[PDB]
Amino acid sequence: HHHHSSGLVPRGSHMSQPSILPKPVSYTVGSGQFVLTKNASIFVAGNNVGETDELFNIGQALAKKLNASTGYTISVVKSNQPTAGSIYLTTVGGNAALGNEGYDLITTSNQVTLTANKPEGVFRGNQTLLQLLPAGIEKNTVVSGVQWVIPHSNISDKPEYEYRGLMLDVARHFFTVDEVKRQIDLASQYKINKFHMHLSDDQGWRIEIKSWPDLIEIGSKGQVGGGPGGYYTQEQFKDIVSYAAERYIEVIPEIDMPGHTNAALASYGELNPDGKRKAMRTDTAVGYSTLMPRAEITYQFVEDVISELAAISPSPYIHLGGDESNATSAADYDYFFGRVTAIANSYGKKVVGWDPSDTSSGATSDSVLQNWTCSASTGTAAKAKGMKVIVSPANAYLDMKYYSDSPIGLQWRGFVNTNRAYNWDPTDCIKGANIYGVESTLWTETFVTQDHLDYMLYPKLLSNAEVGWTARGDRNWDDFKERLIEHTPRLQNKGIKFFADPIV
Ligand SMILES: CC(=O)N[C@H]1/C(=N/OC(=O)Nc2ccccc2)O[C@H](CO)[C@H](O)[C@@H]1O
Repeated sequence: HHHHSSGLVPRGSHMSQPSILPKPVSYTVGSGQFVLTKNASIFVAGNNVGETDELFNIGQALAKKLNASTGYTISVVKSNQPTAGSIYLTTVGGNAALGNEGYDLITTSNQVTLTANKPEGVFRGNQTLLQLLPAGIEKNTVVSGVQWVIPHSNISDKPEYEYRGLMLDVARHFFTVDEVKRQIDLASQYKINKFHMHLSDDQGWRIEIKSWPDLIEIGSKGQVGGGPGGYYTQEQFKDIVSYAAERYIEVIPEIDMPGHTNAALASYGELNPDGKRKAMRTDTAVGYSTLMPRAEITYQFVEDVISELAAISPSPYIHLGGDESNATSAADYDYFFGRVTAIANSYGKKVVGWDPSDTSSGATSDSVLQNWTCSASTGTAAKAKGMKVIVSPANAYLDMKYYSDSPIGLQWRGFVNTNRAYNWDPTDCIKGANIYGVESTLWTETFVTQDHLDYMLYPKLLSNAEVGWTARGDRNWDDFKERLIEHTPRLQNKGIKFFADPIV
């Protein structure tokens, strides 16, 4: 047999017809169609009144999206007796083999029925439902001249990996609550279910800590390149968490330590050996900063930060970073990371950390390794200790330029086009591990505007999202590429300022 790899498309990027991404476990189409009309209602029914109430909220979220593009005023009804023309969302009789996020979605001429095990699965299935309707449905303003049809179809679906995440770096350049919510919303439509906020680094500190107010008064006042920076109040952070929770997205906050800490060191002189505040940094160097690993004030500082963050962050996880502590000795790093893990655990939080944090003698089997290095030796400790692993290989470093000539992005992991972001498997990064899942990391050294974020995340994130959701056996670039071409108008309709990748 004859095989080939993909080159660029001749004559430039290519960038009744559903466009499901990520690819579902099964999808068949039959004769006939459902028509969504102005008289449609969404019916919801759970196994008890509390569950029905939860489904009702999910239903209203779906109605909101449908109403924006159709111009209808679809409303939601608590009833298990849907009427012809209805969408019906239910958890009664879900197929347990599909798990928490799985669902069946069967569209007949008279009715759309989404059957899941849990409300979470209904929400994930609704993302598929939106992709079954015609291009135009994802507009934020009313679209005329499009019949709102869904082909008779049968879908069953569940994720391959439990953790399918996006990290946004808000330290290097700041992004507003509105901007963050928008990225969470867009990502949720592709079944991303985790959002990791990199809230602190050398160039900025972005979360209000009431006990150490100069982290904001001093530490938040800049960013890479000398812009004004910004921060989230604790109320704003709670609002982001709430918005994510409505999309069944867990928010994992990161306070990077003991490295990547210049903003803290610039805020409080007492965190430095000489007692003086560091000058703020607006460059892009990494690796040079460190907390004092053998001073108790360091651990008081960390405890205060963790106490306040834990109080406002419902995720069972806090990310304590641990990357590039090049001004910290191996012995001091081992000791430091063990100490801060104990602090986090005492406040009821399990610790996530970048490699080599798994090597700390103070880690537990409940700690999680975020494996970004993806070398043969990375995560040897994690594996031995039974720690879950989240992979972030080169193919998930979405801040990498698509090509040599990309106008934004870095390139220390090489270029990452839409094909490279697709053509990998989590087992490529690490062998013999309990792989919890994948996280796409959007570092922001070179991204200043919302348009920059859109350009680098789309279509790259779509590739990563499919790697997280769709089983390896059913992933195929030639297939995905053609599906992505078909999906393009939907990106445009959403107002995403995507890159029209010439490999698509
Ligand atoms: C865990 C992690 O990602 N840490 C930092 C970095 N780590 O980047 C490098 O180590 N770069 C590098 C390595 C060798 C040669 C030249 C650059 O990459 C990112 C940009 O992609 C951000 O700067 C992160 O703060």
